Amino acid sequence: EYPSAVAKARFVRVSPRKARRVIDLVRGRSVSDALDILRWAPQAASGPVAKVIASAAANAQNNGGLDPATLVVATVYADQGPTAKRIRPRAQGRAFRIRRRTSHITVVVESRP
Amino acid sequence: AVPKRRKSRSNTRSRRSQWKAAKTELVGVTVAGHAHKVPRRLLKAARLGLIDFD
Amino acid sequence: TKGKRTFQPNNRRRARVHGFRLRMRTRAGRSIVSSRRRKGRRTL
Amino acid sequence: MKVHKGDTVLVISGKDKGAKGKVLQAYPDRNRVLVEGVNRIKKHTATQEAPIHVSNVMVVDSDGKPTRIGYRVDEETGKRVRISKRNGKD
RNA sequence: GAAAAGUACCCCGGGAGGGGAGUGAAAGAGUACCUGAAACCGUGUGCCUACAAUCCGUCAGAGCCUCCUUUUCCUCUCCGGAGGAGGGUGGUGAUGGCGUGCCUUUUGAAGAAUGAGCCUGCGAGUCAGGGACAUGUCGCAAGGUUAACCCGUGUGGGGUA
RNA sequence: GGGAUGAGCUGUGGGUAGGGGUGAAAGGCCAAUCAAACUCCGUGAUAGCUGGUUCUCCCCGAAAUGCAUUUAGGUGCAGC
RNA sequence: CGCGGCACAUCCACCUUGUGGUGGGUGUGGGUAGGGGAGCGUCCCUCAUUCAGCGAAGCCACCGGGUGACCGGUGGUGGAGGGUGGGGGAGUGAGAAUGCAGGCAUGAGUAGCGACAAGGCAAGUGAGAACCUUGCCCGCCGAAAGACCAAGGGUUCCUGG
Ligand SMILES: [Mg+2]
Ligand SMILES: [Mg+2]
Ligand SMILES: [Mg+2]
Ligand SMILES: [Mg+2]
Ligand SMILES: [Mg+2]
Ligand SMILES: [Mg+2]
Ligand SMILES: [Mg+2]
Ligand SMILES: [Mg+2]
Ligand SMILES: [Mg+2]
Ligand SMILES: [Mg+2]
Ligand SMILES: [Mg+2]
Ligand SMILES: [Mg+2]
Ligand SMILES: [Mg+2]
Ligand SMILES: [Mg+2]
Ligand SMILES: [Mg+2]
Ligand SMILES: [Mg+2]
Ligand SMILES: [Mg+2]
Ligand SMILES: [Mg+2]
Ligand SMILES: [Mg+2]
Ligand SMILES: [Mg+2]
Ligand SMILES: [Mg+2]
Ligand SMILES: [Mg+2]
Ligand SMILES: [Mg+2]
Ligand SMILES: [Mg+2]
Ligand SMILES: [Mg+2]
Ligand SMILES: [Mg+2]
Ligand SMILES: [Mg+2]
Ligand SMILES: [Mg+2]
Ligand SMILES: [Mg+2]
Ligand SMILES: [Mg+2]
Ligand SMILES: [Mg+2]
Ligand SMILES: [Mg+2]
Ligand SMILES: [Mg+2]
Ligand SMILES: [Mg+2]
Ligand SMILES: [Mg+2]
Ligand SMILES: [Mg+2]
Ligand SMILES: [Mg+2]
Ligand SMILES: [Mg+2]
Ligand SMILES: [Mg+2]
Ligand SMILES: [Mg+2]
Ligand SMILES: [Mg+2]
Ligand SMILES: [Mg+2]
Ligand SMILES: [Mg+2]
Ligand SMILES: [Mg+2]
Ligand SMILES: [Mg+2]
Ligand SMILES: [Mg+2]
Ligand SMILES: [Mg+2]
Ligand SMILES: [Mg+2]
Ligand SMILES: [Mg+2]
Repeated sequence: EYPSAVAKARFVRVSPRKARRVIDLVRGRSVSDALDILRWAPQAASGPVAKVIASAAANAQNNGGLDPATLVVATVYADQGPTAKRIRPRAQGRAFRIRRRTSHITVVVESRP
Repeated sequence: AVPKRRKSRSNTRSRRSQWKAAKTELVGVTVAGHAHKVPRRLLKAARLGLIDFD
Repeated sequence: TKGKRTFQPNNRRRARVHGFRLRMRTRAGRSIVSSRRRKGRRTL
Repeated sequence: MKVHKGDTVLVISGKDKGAKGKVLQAYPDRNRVLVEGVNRIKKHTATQEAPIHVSNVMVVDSDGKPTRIGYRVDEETGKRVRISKRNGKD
């Protein structure tokens, strides 16, 4: 339907839910309008998420050879990867569990007039 | 108090969808001939070189 | 005895109560060193 | 092995079935030999040969056709000379 | 992976990670690696839901969407069904009636009695003995059968206590 | 808040071991457990007590009474 | 009661008249504890036969089938073992045991982030600085929150990464 490019950032050490809070700002926006929402968004997941939209636009510019002023984030989502299990010691001998969660972030930009 | 019963898939999604970041507004800045985007509350420091645009 | 726990370490009293040369003085201790060789422990 | 360093072999089963070449190096503890000309591996820079299994080669008897190989006590030293089958030479 | 041939070179990035090339029969085999199920988490899309009291289903049932097909046309037909009506799969279910989860244990439980957060895996009437009783069947039958042991590569042949 | 030259507090080294120790006596303490510690073995202890016991269909289908019982929430025999 | 399907029992007629088959009447078929009879499914061995790198097992989807457990067809994924028939043997079927091992939800982006000494600015380094370096202000301890040994720990010390 449209020419496109894909970029994946596997094993990003941001939680999947705290990454989904920030991908819902830039879904369906143009790339020049998405890399500056993520600049002035105070959340910390906008670091790793904006390094994938910028590389999906760099993959569509170099490899496919597309005009960068017409791109748009057509499909972006975040999944989970593996989880490390840690121990946080608590009162009266109880030992609880901490989960270090990771993510996979997929951005599919596309060129459309 | 403890949860008496686990919440079903329709009550744990109606609450969780309300935890979300609010987007900010962006305005236009032309300093040093390069057009950028800042929020309006930082419009003064954009025209004084106090904003690092990375 | 407030705050004091049960293991106060001292390496000289460890070897005079649990050492090798105190196992080897009685028949009940030769058969502990033999039952830990038979199991294959590193430390006896 | 029964296939040495200096021998010339014929590949009897593989992608290079029918090609002749001499052994460059033999690996007796894996039953594998290096034959020049066979299975060129396009290794990335920073082509050479990979070893094939020694059961895929037969020794050329210095007379053309390949053969299985046997042994003959030389009656002078006692060291068994590695001789060819199919009419008994070298 | 059969073989390390373990992704040279370029690109975004501090890296991690990726994209294009490349190797390979296969990268739907990339040192997080054969096959890759379920729980669980997303994204896109069709229908439904913001005046309604719901063991969450079942029977009745309108409307929308999707996909295959007789009819009379558009004869542009070598076309395509272009659309609507008719009929039939699949998805949703406005609305009406009916409707007190499962197990264990009890005179009696939807029970405000017990047990289970979910999924995948494991987890409970078995075996020994010329034992005992009773049967179904097979061989021999006024007789039936050997045990230890001996001889054979065997599951076969001897062996009357 | 009580003692704070005393029946004081404390370091280091040693001694007392399970029907035994030790106790200015509370069944206290003896390695976060004591009206008889912990570990291993007898051992897959025993429990008239509770829990569990997994595929299908076809036919038939009860009892909760009598008698005896260290027996009354068990079991033998009869009834069904 | 009517029309059509199934099963069990009994009776009357046929066929090698009980190992029992075919046809026709009348009767019967709620069911726990329990008794009886007949079957589906996974695995293993043996005998016969037949598929499979022109794609077996396993998994996923769809369309069909049988009175039930369940079965077949076509396609997708996948890469080396299955199907049918006569027999033999079982670690042969889970949903519950506050069962066990692993993975993952709900609570929930919630509580908490460990003393009531208290940090601030400038310049620096760097992709990244409330916490790192340097300088100056401010505050806390000062019978210790300073300086040393013993027990204990064992390379935590210094330098360069
Ligand atoms: Mg503790
Ligand atoms: Mg060979
Ligand atoms: Mg690459
Ligand atoms: Mg590629
Ligand atoms: Mg190729
Ligand atoms: Mg192939
Ligand atoms: Mg393949
Ligand atoms: Mg994995
Ligand atoms: Mg895999
Ligand atoms: Mg309405
Ligand atoms: Mg009502
Ligand atoms: Mg209804
Ligand atoms: Mg009661
Ligand atoms: Mg209940
Ligand atoms: Mg309730
Ligand atoms: Mg009870
Ligand atoms: Mg419970
Ligand atoms: Mg369970
Ligand atoms: Mg008989
Ligand atoms: Mg005082
Ligand atoms: Mg006083
Ligand atoms: Mg005083
Ligand atoms: Mg008393
Ligand atoms: Mg104690
Ligand atoms: Mg006792
Ligand atoms: Mg015994
Ligand atoms: Mg028992
Ligand atoms: Mg009945
Ligand atoms: Mg009885
Ligand atoms: Mg009836
Ligand atoms: Mg019945
Ligand atoms: Mg029953
Ligand atoms: Mg294929
Ligand atoms: Mg198998
Ligand atoms: Mg099937
Ligand atoms: Mg198939
Ligand atoms: Mg298949
Ligand atoms: Mg099978
Ligand atoms: Mg068989
Ligand atoms: Mg069988
Ligand atoms: Mg079993
Ligand atoms: Mg299960
Ligand atoms: Mg668990
Ligand atoms: Mg809360
Ligand atoms: Mg808080
Ligand atoms: Mg703190
Ligand atoms: Mg600074
Ligand atoms: Mg240091
Ligand atoms: Mg250092």
